[PDB]
Amino acid sequence: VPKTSLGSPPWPDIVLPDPVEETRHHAEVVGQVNELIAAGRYGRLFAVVHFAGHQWKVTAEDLILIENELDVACGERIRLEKVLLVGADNFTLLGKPLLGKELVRVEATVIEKTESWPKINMKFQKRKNYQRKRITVNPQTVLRINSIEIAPCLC
Amino acid sequence: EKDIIKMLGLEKAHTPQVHKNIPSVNAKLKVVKHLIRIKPLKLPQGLPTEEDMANTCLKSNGELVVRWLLN
Amino acid sequence: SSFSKAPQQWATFARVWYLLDGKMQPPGKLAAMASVKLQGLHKPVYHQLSDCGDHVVIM
Amino acid sequence: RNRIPGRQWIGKHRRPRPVSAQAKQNMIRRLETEAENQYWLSR
Amino acid sequence: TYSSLPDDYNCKVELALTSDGRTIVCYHPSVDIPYEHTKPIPRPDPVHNIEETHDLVLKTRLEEKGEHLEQGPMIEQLSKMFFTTKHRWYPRGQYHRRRRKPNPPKDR
Amino acid sequence: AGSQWRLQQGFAANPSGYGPLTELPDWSYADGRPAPPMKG
Amino acid sequence: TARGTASRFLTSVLHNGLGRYVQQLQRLSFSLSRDAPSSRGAREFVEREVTDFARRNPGVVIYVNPRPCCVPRVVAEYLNGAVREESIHCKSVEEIAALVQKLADQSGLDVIRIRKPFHTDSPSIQGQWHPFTNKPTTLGGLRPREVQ
Amino acid sequence: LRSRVTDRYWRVQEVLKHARHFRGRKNRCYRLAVRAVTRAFVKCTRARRLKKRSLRTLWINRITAASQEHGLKYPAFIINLIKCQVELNRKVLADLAIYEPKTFKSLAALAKRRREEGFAAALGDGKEPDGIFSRVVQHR
Amino acid sequence: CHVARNLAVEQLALSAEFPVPPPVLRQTFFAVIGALLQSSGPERTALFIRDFLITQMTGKELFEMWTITNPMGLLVEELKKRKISAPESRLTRQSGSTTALPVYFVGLYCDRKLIAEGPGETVLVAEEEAARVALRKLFGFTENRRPWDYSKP
Ligand SMILES: [Mg+2]
Ligand SMILES: [Mg+2]
Ligand SMILES: [Mg+2]
Ligand SMILES: [Mg+2]
Repeated sequence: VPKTSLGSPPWPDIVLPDPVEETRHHAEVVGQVNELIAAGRYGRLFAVVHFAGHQWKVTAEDLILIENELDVACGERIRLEKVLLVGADNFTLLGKPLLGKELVRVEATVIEKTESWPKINMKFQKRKNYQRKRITVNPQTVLRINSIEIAPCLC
Repeated sequence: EKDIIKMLGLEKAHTPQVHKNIPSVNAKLKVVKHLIRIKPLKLPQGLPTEEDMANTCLKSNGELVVRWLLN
Repeated sequence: SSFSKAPQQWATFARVWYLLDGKMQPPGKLAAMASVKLQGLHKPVYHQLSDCGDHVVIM
Repeated sequence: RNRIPGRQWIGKHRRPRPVSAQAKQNMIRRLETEAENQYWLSR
Repeated sequence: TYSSLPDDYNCKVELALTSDGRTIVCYHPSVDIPYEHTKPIPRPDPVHNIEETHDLVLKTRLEEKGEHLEQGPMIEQLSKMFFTTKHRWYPRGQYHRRRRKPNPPKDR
Repeated sequence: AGSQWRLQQGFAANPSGYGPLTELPDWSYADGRPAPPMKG
Repeated sequence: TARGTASRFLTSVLHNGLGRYVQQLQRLSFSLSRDAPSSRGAREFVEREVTDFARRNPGVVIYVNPRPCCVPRVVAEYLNGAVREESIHCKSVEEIAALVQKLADQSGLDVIRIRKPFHTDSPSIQGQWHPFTNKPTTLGGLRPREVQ
Repeated sequence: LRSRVTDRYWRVQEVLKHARHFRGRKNRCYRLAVRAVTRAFVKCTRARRLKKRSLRTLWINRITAASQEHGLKYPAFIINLIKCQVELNRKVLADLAIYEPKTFKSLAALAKRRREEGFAAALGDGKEPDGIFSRVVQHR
Repeated sequence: CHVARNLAVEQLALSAEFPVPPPVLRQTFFAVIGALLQSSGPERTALFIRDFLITQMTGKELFEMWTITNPMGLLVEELKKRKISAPESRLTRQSGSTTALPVYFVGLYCDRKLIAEGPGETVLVAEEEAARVALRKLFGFTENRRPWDYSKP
């Protein structure tokens, strides 16, 4: 076997773990994370959550602004279930592409139903005397996210 | 070609439309065949009944799933 | 992870000196990474309105 | 120094702008799509 | 002991899959810089302005350092010291300093 | 991106297209009664 | 225009809604007339909906003033100290009810451009990026060309 | 019946209230103000359209920076994160990249593992080996 | 005074000199607290205090109200109470020493183990910040700490 600059591919050779040993190692890591989530050694959780067509990185005690009107009264508390990601300093749970409803419960109180600042939309075309000016006032909803809770069920 | 695309119900782009396999439709699709994509409609669960009209789904490989997101 | 505001900002926007050897090297492939490190396009905190940018010493 | 006579994309002498491989693969993809279409229009 | 990325920096990442199949978990604690990869604190403290004759004059000699320099030499000195161009350090007009916001918004 | 891989795996080209991220109702009440549905 | 007007961050004052929700609207004062035809919607709003609005919201104070005025107004004052004028001149009763509900559901801050659609305190969970958070250490902490 | 406009002060003031911050005679002269306010509003709408593209380009630059910091390219990182059925947009991916170094390192490790798994499955030339991260999860 | 002003205690307060001088405003607010104490149970007043005063530290860190000036010495005393003998400052990471913007990272080592690391412009400021990080991790005030429990028991 001669040594040629293109005879060997120009990337290092990759080796892979055996599937059954990967399964046992995955079970061990899942059991360790389950032991941690049962002992409650997590400090403060963050979560990437899908809501109203957008994805937000959301930590507890915080605020989000939603650009569309919701049919929820002020001061009502609601639960989000589309949590794509949850995590803390030691661990991180990914969804495929979503997490289970029995895994994580995340909860927000509606603060404010308001209207946006008046936005200006004007189109002008040159030397054809076309000007259109309009004012957009968008209903908005300010939400305060309160708690991120993880149940210790995990397979 | 504009007129045939109009009468085939293909005004909005990237939206599927179901049509017959008959030569009358096929002649128009032959005329505008360079502007469109044609797939067969596959029915793995068969034709939907009147109880399941609202619960159908159209998977983009070309199939009509009768029961979508049960329970 | 728990720092005060001014040293946290100083650590985030710290300027870094890089070293680069130019012996038997093409100037374009040298200048690609030299341009990247002079932008600070290797920083996830990069913004064009910020003063982020790192020093590069080429020998 | 060197000029295109007249407008670039009109005249007897035009810009010598060549074909690209991205345009080539786009053309083969469009041909494969229409070949599938004219197969499905056959029977 | 397998990892796609090296564990020399940041977190010691351990990836895993839930046996049901819809969840990817990962355990990532910090890696700490050990004692051997560090250097001791540089200790520098020397007072050469102290005089045996008069310490009250010696302390004033340490406060006797002052210098005045013109605008242009000051700008090139600042540019050489701070690794910026000379065009930033020149002042600005009344119209530019008046349109600066007196109370800018602040977050956090 | 990666619409082609989703096309071989059977998903839509767009992740917004008919996925479990899409037909689930993104909010619900904390006590557990269902939310009113989406106009879209 | 963002460069023309002022801007504020997204802020909830007194950290509202965190421990409990407090309706930050304090009072409404309607100034209307019994005689003017432009005060018709205000008069019908006073006849039907004001008592039911008072039952639904026990935390607000509603004053009604029939005075010889031409333009009917409503003034809303909040817990923040903010005062907001609104003209209820020549509107239908459902328009008046929608306007009062929109004033009730607001927090009371100044309606200008919001810089960012989120607010967070302590966003630096599990660290923050600095240029040394991913660079491995050299044995002895050595510089690339420093010899020991 | 002679009729004249009396509120012309408010007519010119509704234009001049948007032009107080201009330079030159455009903040005072009404003839020059109207053309300046019109172009300002048109540029406001067009830059509002371009704001999403500019912020998306900024997010792609930030993800490219924080992924090349781990030695993995941006397109490989994106497609191998999608191949694990993790659908995080580039805004929140840049957000994890800035504020979340261990989690972004875990995501880059997942993308590198998926890339090596896909390369191994390509060089295998067989359907029988299916990897631990190459399995496809259906909806339930 | 900020809580009382935003709750408009000054609007309901009866006093001369309208801006309600801040000891008088504090007196009126704690009079409202005492009125709530004689009105309802002590647990209700505890919930009100938790709702309207503990919510004021959101985003705040320990050392801008504690204002200690010697973190090194107090860390030594706290390590003596925890029975760890001596911390050692070691320069871990640095970028620039002759430039106008020096950056130093100083770590704290007890029995050759890393407990804290801090940034600074100067080595002394980085050492003080490392002591602040060590004291914060010892006392449990961190960025990583548990958020406050706002619930109904
Ligand atoms: Mg020509
Ligand atoms: Mg020409
Ligand atoms: Mg629509
Ligand atoms: Mg759009």
